[PDB]
Amino acid sequence: KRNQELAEQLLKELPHETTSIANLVQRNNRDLDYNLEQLVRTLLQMEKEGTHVTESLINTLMETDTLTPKEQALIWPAYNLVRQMMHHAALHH
Amino acid sequence: KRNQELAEQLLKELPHETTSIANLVQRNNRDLDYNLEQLVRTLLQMEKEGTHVTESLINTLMETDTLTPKEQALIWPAYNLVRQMMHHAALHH
Amino acid sequence: TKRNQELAEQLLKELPHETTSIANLVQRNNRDLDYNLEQLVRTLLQMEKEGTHVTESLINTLMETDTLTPKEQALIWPAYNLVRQMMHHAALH
Amino acid sequence: TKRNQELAEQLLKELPHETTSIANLVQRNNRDLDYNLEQLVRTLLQMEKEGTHVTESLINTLMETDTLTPKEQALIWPAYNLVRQMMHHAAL
Amino acid sequence: TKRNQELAEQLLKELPHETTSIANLVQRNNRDLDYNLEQLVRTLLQMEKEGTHVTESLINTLMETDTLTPKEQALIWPAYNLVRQMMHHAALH
Amino acid sequence: TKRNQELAEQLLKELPHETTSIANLVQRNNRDLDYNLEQLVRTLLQMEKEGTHVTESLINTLMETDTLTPKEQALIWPAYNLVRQMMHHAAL
Repeated sequence: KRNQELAEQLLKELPHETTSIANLVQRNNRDLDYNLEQLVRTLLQMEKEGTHVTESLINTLMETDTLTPKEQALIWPAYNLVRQMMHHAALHH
Repeated sequence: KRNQELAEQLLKELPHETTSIANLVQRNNRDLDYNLEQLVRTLLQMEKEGTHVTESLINTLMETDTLTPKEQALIWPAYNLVRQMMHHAALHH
Repeated sequence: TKRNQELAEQLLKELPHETTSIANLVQRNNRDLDYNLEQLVRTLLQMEKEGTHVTESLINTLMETDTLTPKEQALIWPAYNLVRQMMHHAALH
Repeated sequence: TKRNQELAEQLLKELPHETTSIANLVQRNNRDLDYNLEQLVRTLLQMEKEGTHVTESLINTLMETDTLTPKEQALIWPAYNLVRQMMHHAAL
Repeated sequence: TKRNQELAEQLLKELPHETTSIANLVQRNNRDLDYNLEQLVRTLLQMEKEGTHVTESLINTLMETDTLTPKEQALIWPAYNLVRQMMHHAALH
Repeated sequence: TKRNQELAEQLLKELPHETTSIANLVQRNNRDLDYNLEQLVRTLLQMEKEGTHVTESLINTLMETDTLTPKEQALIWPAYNLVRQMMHHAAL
């Protein structure tokens, strides 16, 4: 009933093509980068409030089921980056 | 050890602020819009290949555990939109 | 006269940018889904506020015995997932 | 827990502004009318460009035949009026 | 002379846009995580290709008895999740 | 299942281009050197603007005191050379 040609025509008119594997990786990188920046901000909010961010704090946050699986996947990279940022801010010039 | 002031300063230097509730909704809308467009494309790929997209096809795709939970959440809105698009493409002028 | 044709040709260049018909059908469908999702999210948070904890089993019971409309049932899981994210986000911060 | 209730109460204040259901039905209908009007205006100007002069009689003939969809027939006169305004506005 | 100062002031306006130090630390950390994640994803797909099906229990066993490096263990779950998405995406399409 | 293996084999061909580990260590080190060089160049020009003329003797004094980090000391001469080129290039 011309249904196949209609579909073929709609597919050309659709804004974005079907996502490549390369585009799935890029999209997943952006999502990890977004979630990592929120975790970094959460950990620095704790540091600002007077809860010092240490390996032991991260271990206790992990033991306590506080964090989503996506957060638990990124909590160590967030920890590493927070430490780098705290050390960078410490040095003069 | 000036750790709180360091954290307070880093938080001002961070590109994006902590995400509002409004921004969580906007971000969730963009993710639903992205996943809906991919589902619409998958269903139209089926229509192009000669698998007619009907309420019964969607029921069978749902019975068979083929789709992720996020896909199952959007398969009916994708179905509705595919039907609208197929009907819009059918009419002359 | 060909004056009329040139006037029309000039007006066609000056017309505001127009989304294609299919692209506008998608955008319009996204806005409608986003609006209906935000109402459901509000309804579920109203339940939580009043002391009815929003859980997978509450959603199952509301769906059994037809307490939700078919339009609600279409979006109830995305609404549920977003409410859970929001309750977790509020618990931090 | 009382914590869950207060969290929900706080989230309800933080939720983006929501148009009431009736107000949103109007707004949505305005957007759709504006979109369909601008398509019809473009279609009528495409005809003018191709050498079909856009007149009251052309609109009557398009209506008397089922050449237009119901949605188009609803907006064809406002599209006609606007096309005439635009043709008059052009090259004053 | 104040010639030297004005020359410097002019050069400072002409210098390419510079990301702030903290923003560059984030960007650099994202690139490193993205690179290491893509290597792990490749390693896991190589296993799948060779006939070792990539499952939650395989990841658990590789993590127990220290078969993965600490740097691998840091990203193994995000790699796992992405491999699962990619295998599901390839099954459609 | 043989299906899983072929899917993986196909995904491996579709994966974005990956620099080898050694090549990526070089590229990453180049980006970091380029970034830290441009910061030092900016710092030296900020000094020139403020009235501290940038000379070989100033760089020697900055080095002889532990005023610079190890990363800065590694790049201070290339930053100096580039600042001198830029000051000479400006107002030829």
